[PDB]
Amino acid sequence: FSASVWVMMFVMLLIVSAIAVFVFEYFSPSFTIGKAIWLLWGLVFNNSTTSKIMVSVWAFFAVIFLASYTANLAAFMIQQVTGLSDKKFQRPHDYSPPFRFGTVPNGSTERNIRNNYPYMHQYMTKFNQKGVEDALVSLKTGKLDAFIYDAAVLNYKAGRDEGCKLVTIGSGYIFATTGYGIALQKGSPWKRQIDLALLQFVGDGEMEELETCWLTGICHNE
Amino acid sequence: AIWLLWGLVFNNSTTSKIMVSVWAFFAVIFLASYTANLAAFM
Amino acid sequence: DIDNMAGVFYMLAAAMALSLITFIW
Amino acid sequence: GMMGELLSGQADMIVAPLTINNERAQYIEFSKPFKYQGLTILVKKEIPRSFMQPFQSTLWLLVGLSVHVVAVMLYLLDRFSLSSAMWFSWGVLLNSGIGSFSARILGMVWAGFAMIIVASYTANLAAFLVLDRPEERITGINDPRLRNPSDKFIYATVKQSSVDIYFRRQVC
Amino acid sequence: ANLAAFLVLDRPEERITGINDPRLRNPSDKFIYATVKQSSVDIYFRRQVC
Amino acid sequence: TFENMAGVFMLVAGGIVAGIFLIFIEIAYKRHKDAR
Ligand SMILES: Nc1c2ccccc2[nH+]c2ccccc12
Ligand SMILES: *[C@@H]1O[C@H](CO)[C@@H](O)[C@H](O)[C@H]1NC(C)=O
Repeated sequence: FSASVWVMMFVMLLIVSAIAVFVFEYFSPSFTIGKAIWLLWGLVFNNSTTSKIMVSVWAFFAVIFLASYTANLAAFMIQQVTGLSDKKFQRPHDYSPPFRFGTVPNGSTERNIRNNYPYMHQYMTKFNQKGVEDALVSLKTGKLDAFIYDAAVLNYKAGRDEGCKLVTIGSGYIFATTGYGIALQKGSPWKRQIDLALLQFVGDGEMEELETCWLTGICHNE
Repeated sequence: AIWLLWGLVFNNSTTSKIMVSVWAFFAVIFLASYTANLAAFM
Repeated sequence: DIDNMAGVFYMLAAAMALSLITFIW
Repeated sequence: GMMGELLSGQADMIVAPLTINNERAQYIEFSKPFKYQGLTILVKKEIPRSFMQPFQSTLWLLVGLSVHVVAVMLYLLDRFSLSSAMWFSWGVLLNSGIGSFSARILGMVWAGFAMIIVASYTANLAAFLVLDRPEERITGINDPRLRNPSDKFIYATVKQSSVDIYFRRQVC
Repeated sequence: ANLAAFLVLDRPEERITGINDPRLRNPSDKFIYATVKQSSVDIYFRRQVC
Repeated sequence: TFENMAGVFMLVAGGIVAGIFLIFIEIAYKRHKDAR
């Protein structure tokens, strides 16, 4: 809140204080040097005849400004890796605690990530698991730092995780925003019907209830 | 005594000094709580 | 607000009653 | 349009943002989508400008007359049993600290009045700042403000694109 | 500011909003809740696709 | 910040200047009348 407007408010306070001390000095007809600053701070602060009226009205303005500042603060107080492009995955040896991640041998994620950064696949080959439940247990017990798998199942587990201690990194940062689809047969005469049925279902909207009563991410905070 | 008692409670109004100061701090806390309660109510 | 007007006028009656009391005493 | 140009042989491949639709797929087969993205509502963002002086003026006039009348009447009462009076009143308004029985009750009632008016002013400022004009103008297809086709709020699709098909393919 | 924030953000009485509330979805042992008997609540639960 | 603060700040500054300018001559004339 005090990034850019702070300089403006500070310079405005400085110039108005200079004007006030100058006019107080000009109001000589106790000591101007030793009372003007004290009165100027006292009127601004909560608990600290030409000059009297202006001092009083400026004190009222300062009270209004303090109230506005408190209201603004009240309104304001209402309210780690970021993808594979971080050096944490590529350079795990630069940190004293070694990085450990889970994968699935003879699966799809490892075969997708072996093409890009083969050293990542070579490092991941040492740390292998055999189920999502093992990854969940390791994360609960702290035996594993992070786990990489399909986005949908990971999001579902994070939503249904006990205590909401397992979360992803933001949203929309999926490296490969692929899908599932339906596995047809080469030359099978179903590409003229299945796609049309899926498009009709999407257009008419018959998936909202399914995604609400089958995904139901519990861990939601605002 | 009455003037000091009202002054410590109000915002801008050695045995006795310490108790007066701590009671003034308590009054400030009470005023802050009252303002917060009014803000929650409104 | 109408409620604020009533709240601020409530203490006026007490103030004027105290003024009358201290005037008659 | 472009779909008819493609069907007429004037085109062979379309590389452009084209929403996948059942009617389009019934005549032109599509490929795997680049990414998934729906349609939202665009509304111009305005910054409110409303500052508490224009909120009320009658209250200011009432308090301005009340301070003077209570000051003069209490000074008359004290004299019984001006510039100095108004200076003292302004000083007490600035700071309650000063810098027979009538003085005590006067101070108590004036401090209470100052406290209640400043509390009301702060509460009004906070309420009007936290309840200002909101940028929330729509939340989706089920938003009631979108439902009413009132002439005050005019909104429509640009052309006959997939938004038109989605609107036509709704039961209600 | 801390007092105001902790007073306006205290413990809320809102514990559920309906059948679609996520807190109702999870059958966690921490929050135990069930119907009294085999009344129409049981039939409604049995007559749900999900 | 926005106009909500800048406008009221400018109005307060202008009122301060006008009040000082008026009160200076007002007090001068009052003192001259008192001591003639
Ligand atoms: N749905 C909401 C509320 C419902 C009842 C009371 C307060 C609320 N505050 C909110 C603040 C931000 C977003 C939604 C909010
Ligand atoms: C691939 O490795 C996994 C280890 O998780 C094992 O369960 C599976 O049987 C293996 N498949 C083959 C074909 O060796």
